[PDB]
Amino acid sequence: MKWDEIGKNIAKEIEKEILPYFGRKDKSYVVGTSPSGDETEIFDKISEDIALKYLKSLNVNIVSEELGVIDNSSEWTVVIDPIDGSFNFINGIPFFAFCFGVFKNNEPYYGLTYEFLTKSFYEAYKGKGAYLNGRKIKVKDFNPNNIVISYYPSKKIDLEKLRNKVKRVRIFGAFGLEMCYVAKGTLDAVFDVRPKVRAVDIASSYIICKEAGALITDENGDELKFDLNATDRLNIIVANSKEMLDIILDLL
Amino acid sequence: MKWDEIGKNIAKEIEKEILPYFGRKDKSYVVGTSPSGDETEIFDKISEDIALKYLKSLNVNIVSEELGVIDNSSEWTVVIDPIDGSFNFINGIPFFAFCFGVFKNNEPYYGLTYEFLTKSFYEAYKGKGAYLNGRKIKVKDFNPNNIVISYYPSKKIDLEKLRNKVKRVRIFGAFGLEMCYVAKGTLDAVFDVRPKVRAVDIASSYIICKEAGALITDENGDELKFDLNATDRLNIIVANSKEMLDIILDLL
Ligand SMILES: O=P([O-])([O-])O[C@@H]1[C@H](O)[C@H](O)[C@@H](O)[C@H](O)[C@H]1O
Ligand SMILES: O=P([O-])([O-])O[C@@H]1[C@H](O)[C@H](O)[C@@H](O)[C@H](O)[C@H]1O
Ligand SMILES: [Ca+2]
Ligand SMILES: [Ca+2]
Ligand SMILES: [Ca+2]
Ligand SMILES: [Ca+2]
Repeated sequence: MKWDEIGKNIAKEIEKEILPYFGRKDKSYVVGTSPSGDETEIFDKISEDIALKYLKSLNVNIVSEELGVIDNSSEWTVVIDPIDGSFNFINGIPFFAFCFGVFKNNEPYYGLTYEFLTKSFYEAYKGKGAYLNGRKIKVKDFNPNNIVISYYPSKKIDLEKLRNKVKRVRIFGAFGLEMCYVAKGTLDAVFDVRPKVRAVDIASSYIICKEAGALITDENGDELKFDLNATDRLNIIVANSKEMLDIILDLL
Repeated sequence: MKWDEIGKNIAKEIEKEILPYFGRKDKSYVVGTSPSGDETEIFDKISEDIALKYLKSLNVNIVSEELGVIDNSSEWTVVIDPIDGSFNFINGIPFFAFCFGVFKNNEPYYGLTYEFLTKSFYEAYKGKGAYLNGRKIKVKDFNPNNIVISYYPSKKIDLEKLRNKVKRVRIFGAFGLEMCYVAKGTLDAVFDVRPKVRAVDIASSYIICKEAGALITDENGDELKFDLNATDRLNIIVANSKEMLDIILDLL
């Protein structure tokens, strides 16, 4: 079947199985450490294994957080984060999402980011446009008297310059999903020059943001490029306009 | 009918109606100017009117965000924000909350804070302890290597030093519900020294937070005392521990 039908499949199965853990630290506990020297909790495992209970059957290349890279030679590669923003999850902050990115020869083909709590499918086939539960969605027109943003800054930033230059701040702690908010028009931009994000966090939303009219760029301003691997953090900037990108490039 | 029942009952009813406007920024218009001077959107009005219908036949005083003060000269005072987090709400950001606090003799008696999309009832009867959906909650144990905070700084705070002390940041744009985030033990603290919150924003969660064992102070670190008006904003520091408070006072 088609990719959106497979992504949404896995999405909704992870959903039923991991939502009762939502906010219930009493029930979760560490179960391993990820190759990235990170702690894996029981709900991450459960959610990754489900996804893998499906994806292995497709004989493609799966690429995930707590598991690194499984090469099968395919022209196809699934980049997944079964749960983006697990801290929030385990702690009852309602901002997490399933991230599933389909690549055909390392070029974007299909992207899906599912926001469990609000039952929202954000998807885009490469070249086909960006949708939110069947409706097109677009980066919002720039208004410098109405900048709303979310950022992940380094020591290298003048935060007050920033705070001065924008109007609102939101900082949700799930990069993948924040990218989708740039895509749907809520945010003027999100970024992380404090290099922590990785391909498993931005792949699926990459595609979606691009088709949304977004300007995805690196530290410097040229189009962002990335390798598919569970390792490698990367600076990223996801603004809705040349102007917006400026202001942000204007501080780092 | 018990105070907590009135509160819960108005919650579920506002829910019915306003949820359809969630993120549907294409479905709402501005009917006027809350006495102060901000946009009163249609859903603001609707949710308020549903509250006042139940309250009117009670003959208690009412402090409301979009209507200020109604004095029926009763010893009972009900302070409400039908929706805390408008912006998020109509921009489809799932962080907003119904606020309902009951005071007797201008002393805390009961607080409800309803997190709609989570269907989380936060509440405390004054002196009886704070609950979340029936489970007793209590602030987070202090750990200096694991500070998680939310803040709204004045144009004076050392954001640099500030960020250098804490381990995670989140800023959600809903003081009322953010307050219960300390109450329930997710954040070490939230504060607003950019004098913006009003009574309507913190009454219900003031109570809940106190019963959760939080410290609630003003800039000087002196015990917060506030008057029940829908006017004049206040500096507030809700924290989980003295140490947390101090760190926040140092950069104040
Ligand atoms: O780890 P996770 O909770 O699955 O996802 C986290 C989010 O993408 C967050 O935005 C980023 O700053 C962290 O580095 C990630 O770890
Ligand atoms: O307007 P509203 O969304 O009902 O309430 C807002 C929230 O309490 C927010 O935390 C505060 O920073 C704003 O100043 C308030 O106006
Ligand atoms: Ca994850
Ligand atoms: Ca992640
Ligand atoms: Ca309000
Ligand atoms: Ca408010």
